Amino acid sequence: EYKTVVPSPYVKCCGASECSTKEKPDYQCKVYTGVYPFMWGGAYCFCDSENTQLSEAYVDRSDVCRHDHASAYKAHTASLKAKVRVMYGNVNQTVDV
Amino acid sequence: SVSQHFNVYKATRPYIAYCADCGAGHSCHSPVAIEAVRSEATDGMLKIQFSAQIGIDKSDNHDYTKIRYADGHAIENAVRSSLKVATSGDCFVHGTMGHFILAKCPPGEFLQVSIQDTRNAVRACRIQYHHDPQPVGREKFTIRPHYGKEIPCTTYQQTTAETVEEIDMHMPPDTPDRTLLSQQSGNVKITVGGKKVKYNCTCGTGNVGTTNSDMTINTCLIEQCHVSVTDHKKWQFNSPFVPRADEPARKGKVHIPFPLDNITCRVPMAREPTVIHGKREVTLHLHPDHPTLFSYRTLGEDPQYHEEWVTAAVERT
Amino acid sequence: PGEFLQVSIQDTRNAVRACRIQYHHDPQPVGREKFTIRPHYGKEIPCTTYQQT
Amino acid sequence: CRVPMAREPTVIHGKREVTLHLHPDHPTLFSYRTLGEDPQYHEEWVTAAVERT
Amino acid sequence: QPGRFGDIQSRTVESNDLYANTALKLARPSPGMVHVPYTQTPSGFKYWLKEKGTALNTKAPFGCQIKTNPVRAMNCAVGNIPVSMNLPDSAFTRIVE
Repeated sequence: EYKTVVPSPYVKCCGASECSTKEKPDYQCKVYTGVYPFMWGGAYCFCDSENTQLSEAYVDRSDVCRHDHASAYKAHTASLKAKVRVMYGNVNQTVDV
Repeated sequence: SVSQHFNVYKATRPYIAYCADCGAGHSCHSPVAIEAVRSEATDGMLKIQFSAQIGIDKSDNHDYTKIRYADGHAIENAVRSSLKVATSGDCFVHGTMGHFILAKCPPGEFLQVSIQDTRNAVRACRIQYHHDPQPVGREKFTIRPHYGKEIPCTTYQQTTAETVEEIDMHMPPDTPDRTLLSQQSGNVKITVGGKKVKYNCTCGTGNVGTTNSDMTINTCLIEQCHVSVTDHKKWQFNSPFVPRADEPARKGKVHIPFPLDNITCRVPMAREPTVIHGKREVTLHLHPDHPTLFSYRTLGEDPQYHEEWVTAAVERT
Repeated sequence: PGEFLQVSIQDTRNAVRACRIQYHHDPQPVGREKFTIRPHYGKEIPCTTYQQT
Repeated sequence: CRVPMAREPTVIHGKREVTLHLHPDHPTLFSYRTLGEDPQYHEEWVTAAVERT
Repeated sequence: QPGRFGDIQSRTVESNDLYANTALKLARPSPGMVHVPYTQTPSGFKYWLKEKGTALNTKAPFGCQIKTNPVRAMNCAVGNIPVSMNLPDSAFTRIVE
């Protein structure tokens, strides 16, 4: 199972941020404009417009799948292995072959 | 002792985040804000993560009856006994530390986490999460039996050790608060309040800086300046609802409290069926009391397999 | 969602008076999706509700 | 009145037909009409991942 | 492919390659808020768990019981086992006796 890491947006308002591309799995970086964050308690910066949000998100393996993974082997050749019991005279023995 | 386990939280703090609901369908910015439910145990035990800290008092001290819930700009102390993590039913808390609660909620659609703040109020966050635990095995029982098998189901350990799992961190942003700015009959006063508020005042040229005291720039108006604290002492937890500061993810590494471990697990053995012999066939009188499996394969060549969930008495042949 | 509706108040003598009738309550939110709790990022459509005023 | 938008379907192209991997998380509506003449409409409530073509 | 088995594919449990095609797409935040909305097709692995189908354990021909850790099929009742035996004279018994 995957896990979507979502770093906190870098809202460089009163300016202009740029899409800093990366190489993480399925990495997505988007840059918006004309956005007015509204952090609790009032506006987020003295500007009224001309602001940018550098939203980014990328996939990553779940924090725990050393325990919950599903292998995808590719099997080609078999190999028999049998446990046999033999009873002649009196040996009453069992062997692995 | 456990005090060593809390040496990491000395530099962290709770934060206020968006909720989109507080049990009344209204945007909150509630101090409690569920971030991610992490059901991954075959046993079934949610690991709710929310914007608060349990077990640590306001004074950065271990105490299993205190909750650090953010409020305004300073931390507070809320009695832990007022924790009511409850889905459609009511979860039984299985211990908590830091930001992660442990629950065993009954089936439901929504998850609600609530704490009682200092002023005997009820802050809560309620998010949608289709919780529907399915106990390990082949019988979807409800409560543990007494005489049954023992199959392995992984669960979240109560042990609050250090785990390889990590949660990111970064310094908080510059929180804005218009209450600091106040008109003074044609002048403006900014209550420092032991903070490091900044300002990008448009009233008059050169009115930019980070005052550390009760600066009282005059001849200005309320809607001519943007005041915002610049607290940088403690750390927040990389919330998607918290605009990060300019610094690119200083990446503090608070360890996730509760790990996942392989443990045994009980399961009932269903009623043995009443076989009825017949010509080249049987007719079983299945007598369940909760959804069980039933699969028969003809161990010849090219079998005739089958697999179905029996919910009530049937007469499968 | 539920089948019955119960309303109770505590009388003078620390007792619980209550009335409970049968009402097949099952609200389905407006729109084409029968979600349970409000989302955070979503569309905005008009739905009638009683004004608290 | 707020309301979420269901996850976008995973379209699979095909000869004069498409196959959609609907991936809901709560009962949604799914209806398609062939905007020609005398359409072949359809409408259903999906509750689990399906493979409608 | 997104949604079905193996939308997330690591080359090995410990390795870090993580081909993660999952249709993770971003969207502009609603005005007056600081979310980072995204529309990601759910865990493809999880959907495989729900729609895994009849496991081989319940449809193996010839009543072959299946075990996992050293993946194997046991008690496979198929074919014959040719056996060649070299015997010392001590085992046999003299006719006159």
